[PDB]
Amino acid sequence: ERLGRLVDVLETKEFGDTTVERSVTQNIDRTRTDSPNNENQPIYFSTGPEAIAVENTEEWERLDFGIVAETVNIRTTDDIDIAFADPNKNGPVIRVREGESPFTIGGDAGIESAFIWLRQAETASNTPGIQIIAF
Amino acid sequence: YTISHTGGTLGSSKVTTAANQTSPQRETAIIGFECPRKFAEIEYVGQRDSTRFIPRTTESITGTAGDDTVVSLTANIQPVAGETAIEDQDYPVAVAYNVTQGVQVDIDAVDYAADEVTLADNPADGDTVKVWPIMGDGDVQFRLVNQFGQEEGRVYPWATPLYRWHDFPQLKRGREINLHGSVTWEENETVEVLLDAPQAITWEDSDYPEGQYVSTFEQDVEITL
Amino acid sequence: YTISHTGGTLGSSKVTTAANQTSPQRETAIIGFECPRKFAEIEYVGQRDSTRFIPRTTESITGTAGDDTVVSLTANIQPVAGETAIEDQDYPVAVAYNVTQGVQVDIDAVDYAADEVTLADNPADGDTVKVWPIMGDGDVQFRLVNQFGQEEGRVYPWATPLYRWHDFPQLKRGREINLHGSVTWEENETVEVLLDAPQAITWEDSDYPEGQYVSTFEQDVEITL
Amino acid sequence: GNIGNLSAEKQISVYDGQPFVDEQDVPADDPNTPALTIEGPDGYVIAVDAGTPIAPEFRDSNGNKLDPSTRVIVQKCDRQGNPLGDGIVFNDTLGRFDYEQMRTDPDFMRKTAKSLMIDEREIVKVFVDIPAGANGYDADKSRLTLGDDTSDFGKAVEIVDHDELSDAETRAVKA
Amino acid sequence: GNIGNLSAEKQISVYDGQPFVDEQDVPADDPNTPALTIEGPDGYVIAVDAGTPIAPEFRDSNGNKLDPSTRVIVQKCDRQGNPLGDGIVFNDTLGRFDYEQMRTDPDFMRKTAKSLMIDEREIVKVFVDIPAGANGYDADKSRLTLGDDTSDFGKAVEIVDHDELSDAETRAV
Repeated sequence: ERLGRLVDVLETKEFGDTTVERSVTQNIDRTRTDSPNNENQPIYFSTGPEAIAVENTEEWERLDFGIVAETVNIRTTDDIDIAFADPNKNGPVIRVREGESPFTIGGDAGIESAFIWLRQAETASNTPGIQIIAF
Repeated sequence: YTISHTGGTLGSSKVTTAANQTSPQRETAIIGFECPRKFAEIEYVGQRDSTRFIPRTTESITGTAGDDTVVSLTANIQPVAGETAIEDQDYPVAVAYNVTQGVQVDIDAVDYAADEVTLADNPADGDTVKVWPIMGDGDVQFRLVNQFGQEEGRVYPWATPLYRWHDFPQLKRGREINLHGSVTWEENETVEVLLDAPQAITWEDSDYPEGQYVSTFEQDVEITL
Repeated sequence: YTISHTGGTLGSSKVTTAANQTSPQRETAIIGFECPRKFAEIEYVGQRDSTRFIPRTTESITGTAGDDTVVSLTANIQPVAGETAIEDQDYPVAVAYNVTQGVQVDIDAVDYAADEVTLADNPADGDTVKVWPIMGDGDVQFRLVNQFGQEEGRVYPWATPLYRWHDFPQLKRGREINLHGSVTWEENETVEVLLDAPQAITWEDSDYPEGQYVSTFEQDVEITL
Repeated sequence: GNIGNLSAEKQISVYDGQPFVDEQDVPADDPNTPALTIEGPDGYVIAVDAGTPIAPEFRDSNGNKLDPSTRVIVQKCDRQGNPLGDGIVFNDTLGRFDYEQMRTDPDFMRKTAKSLMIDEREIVKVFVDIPAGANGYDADKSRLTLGDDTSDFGKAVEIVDHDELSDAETRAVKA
Repeated sequence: GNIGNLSAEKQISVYDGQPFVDEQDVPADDPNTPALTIEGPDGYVIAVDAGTPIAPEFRDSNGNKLDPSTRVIVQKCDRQGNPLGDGIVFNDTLGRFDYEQMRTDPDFMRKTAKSLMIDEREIVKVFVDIPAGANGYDADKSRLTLGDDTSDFGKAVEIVDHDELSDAETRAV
């Protein structure tokens, strides 16, 4: 009966860094503070320094990270519509406009997110912006 | 996890394109169904998924004394759903318009062998009248163009009689027009409906009274989301 | 032991009753079917035994020069099993009578949009006409009433709209109305049919040409002996 | 003096004038605006099996029909008023439609594809994609019909009060 | 962006513009001429079963329906242009056909009574037994439809290519 507890053991469950054949060398290397080995560094997504020259208005445009994200930050000029998981599916949407920028979401609240979809919200000039991530 | 949609004259977008053909009988394009990024794929299967086509051409004449009959219309007229009465059709068959007066002419009677008609009104001299009858015979087929402006292939390239799209009660169950073959779009790619038959075809001619669109192509299809 | 009978406008005996409603809108008790000493019990079953109900009302006008058209008749003039031409219908939407002439009248033209009609003979200045169009909108249902003059309950109480009876070919099987619920009379007891509408029902108008009963209510039922 | 006992799955049809519905006149070519807006009845539940007819009596102000090229769409919504893209049941035209027997002949009953089940506060909308030349939508003079309960044909529409863990699973409509 | 492939059993219907039958205008007492000379397609074989509709849209040079007393027959033939006696599927009249609904409604559709198969040089012939009074025949204003590839009602025609063992057993008539 204790084999249930064995399979329930937590080394194989909720480990923060997902373990796939982690050499102890690599585990050691990821926590150094001397020089940038290939696991020294984090990973994230951005687009800067320059903003985007979006011109769509109707059909949603995608953006894709290499991760699951946990917090997002946006810096915009005027006006856009934003979402996660649209539109073929019955997904939601958010509208964002100036005076609300810089936008931000994700506490350590529990977002899991990979894909973002963008659309020029009407009621503005051709006025898109900039999209930033942290895990 | 699919559903049944219609792809039509305008439909799901305005990437869609309508255009004409040539008078040299030369099998050209007519309509471009380009798929958008909203969707993922589109599935058309003839023998399962119905289709409809009201094609309709243009001719032009001058009025004068005795011009009550519209002459040989250069188009194979049929009885709409077998019945010939203008009123009992599921939809009309030809309509004409006197432009100088700016007036419809609803019709008295029809000639189905000679493909002619005769009306209520005798327009005047130096006066312009235009007619839009349903196109009759012809041969069409579906083509598939990639996003690269270049063909992959066709979809059961057996021509269909152009007149069949009038033949049955288009709406009634069991009597719906279909075709053969099957096909699967991709995201930005395009299907293109192609045509050849002895005369031009028209759309969007402003002086037509019944609707902004003289003629249409509709197709019930299946969609992934 | 059981049989099948019909309850009707006159039924198995003249203990039946019929009366009209008000001009403001309220459920009034239109028609009452009371049971005799001849029988022992009665039953009526929705979804098994059908029911027919032809309502019609009364309006009237005085004549003058140019009064070919009759105005909106304070009701929505529906079709008749979805049909438009009076000749083609299971019954008229509209009947007319010139009482000064003392004759029946027939109809020229109709306009369901503006709920108006237009007649053959322009009647004279001071001429008198009565008209019987169908009842417009309203709701209708049943009620039980005991020997004590007291209610006992309604029957599948979803009050049915009026127009639905006019919208079907009530004779045609499948399209025949079947209401719902069940009921069982007793000897000295009554059932009632009730109605709310913006117009006044009529029966037994002497000046009506087609028969002595402009409107009817009939029902297939089941009897013991 | 009995009246008898009933069931839960009442069988109906649906139209414009019922008091859980909103008509709304429409301009030329604004598809986003909703012509007809069903909301749930606040406590019951609606169910529409598939293979289910429609009889839209759509016309103009001047009594005539609209353009045959028009597109009627019936679409499921959120509990607020937004569309959903998915969960559409119908997208077809009016030139294929005929009004004088659209609720009589099943062979004239043009029908649905998907089933559908609506809860307490949910919304369904109708949308009308039109050209610019048309004369719009006069909802006083146009109407709609959907199902029938007196016949045995098409398929009537189901309505119920609440039956328990069937409801617990029906509430899994949530995204 | 695939199209999807097919079966050999191409489910279709027939008509006149398909240039593997030739239409021929006829007199009013020419029973033996094929109005339709249905040559084998030179590359395919055709198959039909009992229960197959016919749409005999035979009209005159003014669009009038021909005489209902006319009889219509369709039969398998040799390769040299000569029938076979056996191989009959249909023998009836035009009066059993209601042109505004002959190809629309079920009960106004008459159907076959046998099997049928046709090779690449075989011939089928439709024959039209007219009395003299009629105005013969015209094809330019007329057509036909055998089978129905559009409805739940009726059936369709199976045109096929060469499929080895099946084709061997087929040529083994």
